[PDB]
Amino acid sequence: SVEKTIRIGFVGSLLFGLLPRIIHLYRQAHPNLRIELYEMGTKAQTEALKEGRIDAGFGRLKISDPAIKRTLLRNERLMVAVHASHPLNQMKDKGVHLNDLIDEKILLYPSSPKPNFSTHVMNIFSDHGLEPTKINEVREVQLALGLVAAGEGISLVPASTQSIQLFNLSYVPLLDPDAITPIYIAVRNMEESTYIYSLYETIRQIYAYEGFTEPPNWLEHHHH
Amino acid sequence: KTIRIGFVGSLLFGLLPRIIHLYRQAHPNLRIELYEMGTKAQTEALKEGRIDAGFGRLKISDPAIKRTLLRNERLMVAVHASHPLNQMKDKGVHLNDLIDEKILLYPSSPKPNFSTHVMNIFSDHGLEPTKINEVREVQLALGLVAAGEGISLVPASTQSIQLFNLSYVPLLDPDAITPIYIAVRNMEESTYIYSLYETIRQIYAYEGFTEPPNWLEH
Ligand code: NA
Repeated sequence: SVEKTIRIGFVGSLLFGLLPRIIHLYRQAHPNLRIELYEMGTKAQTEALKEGRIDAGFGRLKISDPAIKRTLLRNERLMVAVHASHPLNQMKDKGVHLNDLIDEKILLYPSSPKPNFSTHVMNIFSDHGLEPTKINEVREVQLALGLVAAGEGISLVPASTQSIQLFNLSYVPLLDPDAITPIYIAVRNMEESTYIYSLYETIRQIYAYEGFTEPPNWLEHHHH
Repeated sequence: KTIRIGFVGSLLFGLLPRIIHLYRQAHPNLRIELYEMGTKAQTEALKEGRIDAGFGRLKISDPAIKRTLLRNERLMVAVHASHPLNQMKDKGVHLNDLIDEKILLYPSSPKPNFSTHVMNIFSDHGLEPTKINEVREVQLALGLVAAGEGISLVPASTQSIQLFNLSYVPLLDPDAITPIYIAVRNMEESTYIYSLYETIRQIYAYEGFTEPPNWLEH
């Protein structure tokens, strides 16, 4: 039965955060439902939603398209991943600011088409008249972390990346209040299905276990 | 003043980064270029002079290449916290305990690869898991295991990734392992590569690993 299927797209690195918990609870509440999961970048999720290849997309930025709509789930703090012997690691307990990083070799990611996660990272530098002088782009966050640990530079990464711990890799807090990164759930620009409204309530439940406080105008409910 | 090193991505969770870092610090005049690539690509790149050393998990013999086994890394089973296999002591389980589970193999790139190696270890003992799905890379398998979708066989160094309600269970079969090799051109005798060998030896000595006679020495 094609009607009893829900297909979900997601950026791969979100598996380091709350997404697996959400999927686990969703499956527990829906043993009847065939749930299919597809890794894809935020840009690619738009075309997949428009074409009906997926029904909801977990992404890391807003890319405006009239066929799609979205809800901001939350913002994650950014950390600076450094080698433990880097001078910046002496500020591990308290943190650093974006302006401390301008002359460092920074590893951006992913390498998938623009805009992507790295676009916002470069924007927050520009927003404050900061011009990083040494940038390299790598394939994905786990490669960036391994390179940092090998001595290749530093990288700005979501806080949930701390699920990965490597010898002599250290995560330093980034103190600028706008040094954060968004998580969105995107769907077709139409009324959500029963199954998608059910996914929204699963997210609400997981976020409540995590102690987050939701605004009034957050995830929409079904109306008459 | 430039050495080029190729490596399979999974090795970033183990000792390779600290090896490269110690090597880097001992050679301030040398440029280190690191390239993520599979074993097939490493072999051809070595032959053509595009990389100088390759780190991988597969040894197919080639007359133009010399490979040295660094160590055998243990395999483990990634399972969800409440899984019955996660109830079986601080001892472990055997491969034959896994045959009726949904197993997540990876990567989905061209073979030979880690999935064919895993399936070979099963077939080596007349075990034929029927509930198999192939995914892109290790993080996808782990995330799906944490989501409750199945189990996955992974290298021990994968424990660098820790996810909510994901547990790693030891395997008891002696051949439940995955090797790590360094590959160079069979001709090779560069001082920079001999020094790379020295660095591997130092770190392994500190870990207390590999002590066969003339291992990377001459
Ligand atoms: Na289900």
